[PDB]
Amino acid sequence: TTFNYTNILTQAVDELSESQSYKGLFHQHKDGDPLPSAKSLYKIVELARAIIFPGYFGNSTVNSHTINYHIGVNVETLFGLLTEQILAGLCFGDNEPCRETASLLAARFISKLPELRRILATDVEAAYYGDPAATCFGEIISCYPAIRAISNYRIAHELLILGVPLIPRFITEMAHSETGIDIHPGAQIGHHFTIDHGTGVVIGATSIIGNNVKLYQGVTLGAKPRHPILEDDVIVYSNATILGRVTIGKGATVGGNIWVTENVPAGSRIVQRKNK
Amino acid sequence: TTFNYTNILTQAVDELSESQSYKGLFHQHKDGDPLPSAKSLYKIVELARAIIFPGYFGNSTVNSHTINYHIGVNVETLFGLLTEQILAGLCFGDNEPCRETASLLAARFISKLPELRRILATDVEAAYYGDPAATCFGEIISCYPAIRAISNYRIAHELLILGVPLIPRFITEMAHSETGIDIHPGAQIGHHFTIDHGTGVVIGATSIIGNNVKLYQGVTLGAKPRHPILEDDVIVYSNATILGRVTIGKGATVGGNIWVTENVPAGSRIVQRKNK
Amino acid sequence: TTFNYTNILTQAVDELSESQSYKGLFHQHKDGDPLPSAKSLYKIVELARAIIFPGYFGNSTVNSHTINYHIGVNVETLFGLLTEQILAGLCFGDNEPCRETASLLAARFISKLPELRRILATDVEAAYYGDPAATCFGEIISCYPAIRAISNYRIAHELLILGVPLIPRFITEMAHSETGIDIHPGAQIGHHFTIDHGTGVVIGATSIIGNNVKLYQGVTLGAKPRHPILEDDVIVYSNATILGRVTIGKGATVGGNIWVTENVPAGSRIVQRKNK
Amino acid sequence: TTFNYTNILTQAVDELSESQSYKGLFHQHKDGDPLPSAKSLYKIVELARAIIFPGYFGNSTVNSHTINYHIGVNVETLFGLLTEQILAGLCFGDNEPCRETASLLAARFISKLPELRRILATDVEAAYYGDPAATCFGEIISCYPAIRAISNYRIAHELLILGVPLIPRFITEMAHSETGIDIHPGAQIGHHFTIDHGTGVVIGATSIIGNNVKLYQGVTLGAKPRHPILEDDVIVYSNATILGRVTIGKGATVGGNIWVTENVPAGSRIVQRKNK
Amino acid sequence: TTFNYTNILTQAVDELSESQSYKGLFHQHKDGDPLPSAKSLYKIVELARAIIFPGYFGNSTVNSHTINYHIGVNVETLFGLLTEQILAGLCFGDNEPCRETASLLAARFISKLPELRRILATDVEAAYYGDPAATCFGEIISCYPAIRAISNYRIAHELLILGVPLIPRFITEMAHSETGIDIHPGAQIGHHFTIDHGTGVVIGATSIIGNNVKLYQGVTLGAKPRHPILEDDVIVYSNATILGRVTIGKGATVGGNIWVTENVPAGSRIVQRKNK
Amino acid sequence: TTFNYTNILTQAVDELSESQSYKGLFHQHKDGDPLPSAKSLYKIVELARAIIFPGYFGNSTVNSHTINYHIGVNVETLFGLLTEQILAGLCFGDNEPCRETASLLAARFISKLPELRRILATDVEAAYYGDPAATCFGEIISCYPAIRAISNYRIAHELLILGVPLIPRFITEMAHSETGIDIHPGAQIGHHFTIDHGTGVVIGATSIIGNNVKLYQGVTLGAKPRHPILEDDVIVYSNATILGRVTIGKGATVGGNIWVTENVPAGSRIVQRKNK
Repeated sequence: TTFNYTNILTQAVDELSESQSYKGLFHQHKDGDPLPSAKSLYKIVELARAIIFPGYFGNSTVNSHTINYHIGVNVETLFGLLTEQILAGLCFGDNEPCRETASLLAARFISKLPELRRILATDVEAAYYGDPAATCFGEIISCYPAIRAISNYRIAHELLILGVPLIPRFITEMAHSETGIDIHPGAQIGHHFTIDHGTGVVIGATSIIGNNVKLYQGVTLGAKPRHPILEDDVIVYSNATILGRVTIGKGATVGGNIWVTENVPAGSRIVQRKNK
Repeated sequence: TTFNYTNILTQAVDELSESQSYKGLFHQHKDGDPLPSAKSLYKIVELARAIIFPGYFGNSTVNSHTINYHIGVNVETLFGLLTEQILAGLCFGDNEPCRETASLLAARFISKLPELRRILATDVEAAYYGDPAATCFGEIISCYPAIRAISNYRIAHELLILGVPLIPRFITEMAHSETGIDIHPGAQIGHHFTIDHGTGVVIGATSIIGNNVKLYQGVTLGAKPRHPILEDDVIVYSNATILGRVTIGKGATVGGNIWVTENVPAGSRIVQRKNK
Repeated sequence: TTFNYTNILTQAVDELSESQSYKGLFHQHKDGDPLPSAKSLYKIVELARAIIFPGYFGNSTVNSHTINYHIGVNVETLFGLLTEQILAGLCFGDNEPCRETASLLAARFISKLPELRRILATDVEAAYYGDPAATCFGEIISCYPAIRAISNYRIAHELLILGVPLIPRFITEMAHSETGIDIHPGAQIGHHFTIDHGTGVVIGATSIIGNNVKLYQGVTLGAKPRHPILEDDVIVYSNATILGRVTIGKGATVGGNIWVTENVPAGSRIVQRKNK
Repeated sequence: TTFNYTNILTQAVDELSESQSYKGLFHQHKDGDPLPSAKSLYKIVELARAIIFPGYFGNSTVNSHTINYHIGVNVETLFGLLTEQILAGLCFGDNEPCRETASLLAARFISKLPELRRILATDVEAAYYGDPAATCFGEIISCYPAIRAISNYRIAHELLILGVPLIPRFITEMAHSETGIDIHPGAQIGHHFTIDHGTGVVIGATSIIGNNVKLYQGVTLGAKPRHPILEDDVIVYSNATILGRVTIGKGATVGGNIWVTENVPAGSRIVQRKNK
Repeated sequence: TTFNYTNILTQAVDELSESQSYKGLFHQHKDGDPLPSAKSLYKIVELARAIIFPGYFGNSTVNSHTINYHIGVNVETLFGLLTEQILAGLCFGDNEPCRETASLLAARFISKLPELRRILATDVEAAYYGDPAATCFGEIISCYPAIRAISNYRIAHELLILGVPLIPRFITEMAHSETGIDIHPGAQIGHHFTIDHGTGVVIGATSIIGNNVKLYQGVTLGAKPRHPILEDDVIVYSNATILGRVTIGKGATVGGNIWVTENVPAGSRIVQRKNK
Repeated sequence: TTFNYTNILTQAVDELSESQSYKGLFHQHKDGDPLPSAKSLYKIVELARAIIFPGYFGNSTVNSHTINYHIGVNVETLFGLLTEQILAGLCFGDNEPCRETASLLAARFISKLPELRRILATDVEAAYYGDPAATCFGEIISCYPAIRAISNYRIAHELLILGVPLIPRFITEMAHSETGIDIHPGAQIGHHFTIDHGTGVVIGATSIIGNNVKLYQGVTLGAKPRHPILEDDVIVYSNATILGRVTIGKGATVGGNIWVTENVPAGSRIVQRKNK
């Protein structure tokens, strides 16, 4: 039958089903190729967490007699899932991505989990030692948003290093959505890195962050190489913006709410002008 | 049986099940009326995305031979879902909202999808052309949070224009939660709009934004008409606050971390005072 | 069979399944003990909402004839779920946490829901009366992110007061993720509290906030007792940072984008220095 | 792109999307009308069970303090679901089925639950008292397939009596699938009815079964009024077939594996001829 | 820690994780190969139904304007799913099954759906015309178990014909479980086939059934070529067993509850000996 | 508001929420006790299958490198689930069932899985060797309904032997529903047992079945010790009923469709009288 909305719907469909111009500058994606799945990617990052921090994300109840069994099953599930997503990435943006290539890259990534665990361990320690409000390594790994963002970042960075396209950005934007912390997979970040609270933090594509660095909520390391360099032991407080070819010397402190466009000598402190 | 917690629970229930005062200034909602469903609304926005960007949210694998089939099925699912939610909105806040009224409004909205696609297309282009870190239209549509917030906004705005109450705000707050970007459905926003990173962005109810405007994370366009006006080609950097009857002239640049309460002449640049 | 990735995977598992050093400073968690479940905790907070605001989160359709039935069922579901999570908290960080202890604490919490409803009611009123963009108590409770964060906070605070470890922080970080609003469960907050927009708001562990206080997006109440004290009727605009032993006098107004490290007299106004 | 299977798929779709003859003797179903949902129907029968046998299907844990709350919530959920399905039935096969008609029928059905509980109670008693293998009323209600089939039947019969088309048969076939027991909704069955084991039992549309009757697996009451009549206290053993205008007198016993086409006097016994 | 059940569990695992003998006569299944998924197979059969009977299983609400869209989407989903399962079948029991082979077979099957629809249409007609209890083609397709079993059978038979191993039996056993009707995929069955009630029906691997044949519940066509042949217009009543090299002549009737091991002349009737 | 169905619903609830008589002969179930969960029980049986037949139900893809990992994880999941259900059984029908008792019984059951695997292995072999239609051990374990019923039975029997009440019957009725095969947990069944097709098979509580016995669909071993005894190498064809104190001698064959109430000498054959 024909209702008053019937022809409105059919006409809408006809218009939506064409667009010779809305073929956009969209290059051609081969039919049959799989597309990145946010769902699969979510599962991938969660398995990575469960493998890196066994028993915390790796099991609902504590059981020392099954830690290894779970690592074994989790690594296999991750391998299958990651192979497919890496294949989707290669296909997105001779070379007609065969699973063979994707499966080896996925295995290469997995071989990096022990190292990722070692690095993330220092990040958790830095988060604990410098946060009186933190009262356990377990509480930090279990619910602190910063560890999740940093974990996603290090996972994405490794994938980028291995040459997996698209997937790395997908993974960091995922953390961006869940934590409000936006770290570009290309950023370079040292050990014992910590982000306090973190909502609004933005770390640009070519940023270089040293060791034992701490950033607070709203801190931006951006531009407009062209991103800032923060040396070791640096602290940047709430909402400060650092942009361009700027180097924050080791041990320096950057007060909050300031637009920083000049180098900051090591061990110095820079704060906003007085208000009245 | 009676445990030590038994009477505590029953007494709690008795107290919670009364409140003659907690009938609040809550007007009376008719029994039988459906209430807005965040779940249905989520599905609605996702279908809208899949219809606006066919094959990106419209299918898990690439298949040019089924794009139209999916648009047809998706439009129908959206129509059914949207009719019910619009009905819930009308019922929330002679006129005893009949589905008949809601179904036509839902169809009217759908007839606007081709235009929404045209506008959003310019937003994606602006996001690509001004972001060296962006490397594909596909990557932008697929995982950039800004496009999701802007999409939700334009969808909500149209619904507001059509006179659908409550639902528009529901939709923007949804993006607010998922991206950290808060745009009031009543704001007016031009073509080629882009938000870089975006967490913390706040765009007030009566804001007017021109064409080719770019906002960074933490930027607020608020007050306390009474919201700012940004002319074409304006850029507002990280965490800047613009409030009141303020006009940012075309081509002007607003540095970050500044409280702007005065008009900004066209083509000029305003930055925070030096620090030391 | 042996593929090229086979031995890579097995070697990865072997390395991941040891770590005598990665036993970390992680104290020993007893085998058999349940661990906190973000999933159960999500259900817990949602039930709390449905009980505090009956019919809004308590039912998909309006029905005055079943409000009490739903409160009864919801209180029971909450009780079961909360008992288990409280038990997990006690076990995390003579005293070998018996469900008996956890069940009474869970019941004690539930007996506080009537009071929580009374307090939250004032928060909703404050959100309505001071937000021209707000047009109904129902719209506020239903989709405003601030009410969700404040609700989670008051729920977590009560749990903290009752002596439930870990779970309170879990609950606030949950709101942190969903709204971008980070309130430490230990903060003390008065009636008629409101947060406008809120993404990026950070309220430190020992902060004390009076009655009728309003905070905007990006506002930080932190440090580095050692957290700020805001007296009644205070307003802090966008992105302002207040840190240390600072007291904001009643009725005072703190402009946005400023680093505040000094006391602010009552009824006064402090704004950022002019820009040029 | 075009693969070897591409044109095969498109041609298949073209052929499947026509059929002027396969419009069959299928009468025309109005666009917009809802169709019966096996999913909703499953939920409906489960709620009916939970309401008829409170606490058995009505709650995962025993709690005398919430039985009534659950009955209240369950009745409401059932009402909503049943209204829609009854509407679908009326629409399937002036009279353009308005929910108004369906909602009252749904309420009428619900008003019959107390009586259904009374009748089913006698069926459970008969199942217990005549089954030495049965050791509790609770075990019978909880997992005996016969009670489920008989429950579905009595539910469907009442719906048939009220004039709800299609839905009754849907409900009995549901039990048919789950238990192997096929009872036509039109059959008439007395109190204290029991089916032992039951797989393969078939009870025809116009069958009339008295009180305290017991049937075993594979028993058929069919034909080809034209279905059998079983008086009180009758027992029919395994796989026996009773067809046509046949009356099994009260207290009679029908042995298994026999084709019965003649009346069976009351109190008599009929068995298969000897084998050798 | 070590509980009293700890070592019992570990010892159980050790014993279960070996078995050099329980490598059974199980041939070696290549690592990496996918195994048949009952879950995917369920989805496959449901999509086949929705495509064969458009709008009945193809949509929750009636909509003539979207029938074709749904057929298009459903055919694609089916194609993807069926390709994988066929690949699993080939792998189960030079020839190292490439998806290429499986995808073409899957497409070949799909090209048979129009014909399957034509045949099944006659089965539905036979079910209606010979069942006074049937009152609509729609009611039959929608909930009659026989149509589901017969549909699964014809689907499985075609797959068998195309040379797909394992999957066909999987599909018929699926119907066997859901309806109590067991038809071997190798059986040959003519048009206008109908099964009344059907629980307990068993149709052997090499059975040949003519046109317009009707079988009742519990009927077995088995053995121990070596299975029965039923010519056109044959009817076999409840629980009758036909085995071996037996031919039931056209138009013949086989009464219920009888062990038939001899040929049955055309147009004749054979019934169980009298009882007393 | 008050609709025409409003008071009908409230009155129904009032009537349903009382019943001093419908407290039935239902003994009192302690508040707080968990009730048997068909859902948990389903998971339990599926895990048991995956552990008994590793890689068949134990993983979606073939992987010899992870068989043991999966057995380890599966045994743990099963242990947790089974402990709770056994506790529910003990509570159903001094002795106030403590999890301590249930956990040891659950572990005791698990220690029996290696033996169950050994016995079931003979059942699979018997199903293969005597079924020309069977073409692989893998096909049998993967989709043959008989193996599922027999597996559930042996699992339930062991639980019965260990003294777990209620749960065993729950488990067999589960198989009864899924396969149409009803085996009482108390039956005693020898090795190399096979059921061909099986729908309608009924094996009574005190039945004793020897080794290498085969039963066909519809076969009943019942009564009304008091159940039949079948010695080794016995075969009972389709729909035959054996009841009472009857012994079927070894190597004997019982034809189908016959009511057997007398002993059957070893090696003999008994068939239905001729028909005409």
